[PDB]
Amino acid sequence: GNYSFYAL
Amino acid sequence: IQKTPQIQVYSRHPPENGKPNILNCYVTQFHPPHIEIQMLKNGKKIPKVEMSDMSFSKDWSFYILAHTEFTPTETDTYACRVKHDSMAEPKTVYWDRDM
Amino acid sequence: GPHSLRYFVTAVSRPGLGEPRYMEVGYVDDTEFVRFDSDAENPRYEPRARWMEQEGPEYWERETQKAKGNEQSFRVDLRTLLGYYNQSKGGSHTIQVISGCEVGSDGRLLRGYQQYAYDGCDYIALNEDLKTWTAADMAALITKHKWEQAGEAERLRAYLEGTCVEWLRRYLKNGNATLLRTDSPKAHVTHHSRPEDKVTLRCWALGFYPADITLTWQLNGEELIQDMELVETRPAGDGTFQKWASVVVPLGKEQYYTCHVYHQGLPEPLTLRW
Ligand SMILES: *[C@@H]1O[C@H](CO[C@@H]2O[C@@H](C)[C@@H](O)[C@@H](O)[C@@H]2O)[C@@H](O)[C@H](O)[C@H]1NC(C)=O
Ligand SMILES: *[C@@H]1O[C@H](CO)[C@@H](O)[C@H](O)[C@H]1NC(C)=O
Repeated sequence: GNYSFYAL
Repeated sequence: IQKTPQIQVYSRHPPENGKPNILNCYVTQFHPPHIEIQMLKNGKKIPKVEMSDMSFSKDWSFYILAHTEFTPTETDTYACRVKHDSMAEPKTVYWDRDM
Repeated sequence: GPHSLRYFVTAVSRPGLGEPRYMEVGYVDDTEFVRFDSDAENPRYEPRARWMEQEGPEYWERETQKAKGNEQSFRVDLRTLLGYYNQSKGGSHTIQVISGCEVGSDGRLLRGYQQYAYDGCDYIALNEDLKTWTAADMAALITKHKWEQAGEAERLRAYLEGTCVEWLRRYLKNGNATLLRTDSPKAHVTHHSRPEDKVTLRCWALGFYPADITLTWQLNGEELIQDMELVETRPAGDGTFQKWASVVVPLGKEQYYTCHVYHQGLPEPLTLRW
């Protein structure tokens, strides 16, 4: 399962 | 980071006329990512080609595989035609069965 | 041996042509196993390896929702980066991320990583300690500062040390027949004439898994790594890999050159000649 990314 | 694709065409098994096999076109080391890749049998687009194995290297260049089942004959030709912004015109690379 | 779980994520803007293209591709070791592509007609997370049939419908729904959430974050990122770099809205730009973890043969964490690029250049990367980031330019420094104040490294470290490792262990368990196998290389040598009294000898290794392999050419017991041409190891359409390495030698002396193949599926390395 991938990470849940947050905005840069 | 405008990097022109390297285009490699090869079969899974050593070719034997009349024996089913897999033909690959691995398109690598390219940037930007937009690209068009077609596999051709006697100059005609092969239907149902699978795209797989997309990745990037440590320098961020892109890699992707096109592949299809095929049964070679002595005189059918196979090629991979690629369009990318690094090239003015599409580049067509033929399968060299004797490499 | 050790094993890895890696996701390759790409977002590409296309001004005048709608929303960016967004893709995720997952690998366990050298095997593609999941994918998401926003340009599909009804985009969903999809299996790419047979053994992923062992995940039930809830997995596919949850990972699809995650991908859609990720897609939105990268859409916003593309806009934000135009601001950080003072770039116009008319050009196409690319964000790339590699994210994942590696475990040892015993299933314990060896390393985690997450690194970003913008237009093919390093942007920001998690340090090996999983506690801080390193930024390649002043735009990435803004990101670093935001992520520091928001507690992002703690969240990411929890994923890398926990979730990522647990999923990798499960995938290795479910996909054991595929992922823990060894397919031995089969090798051969081809020969090609040249101008001048020289010949090209090309050593091929076919049908192997995993992808790691070493091909060398020797003369008089010495390896010729300098004189060699080779291609990067490449997938062959059925979950196996191939590679070749060549050397140019004098016509009539082909017999003195040997190709050597080392691989996990070769108890003793192969030695072959033309
Ligand atoms: C692989 O492991 C098998 C037992 O594990 C189970 O069946 C596999 C296919 C997964 O569904 C897993 O989650 C289950 O716990 C062994 O029976 C089998 O012999 C192993 N195969 C090989 C090639 O070693
Ligand atoms: C952003 O770019 C424009 C030129 O395209 C310029 O007028 C503006 O001052 C730039 N801003 C900075 C901070 O360099």
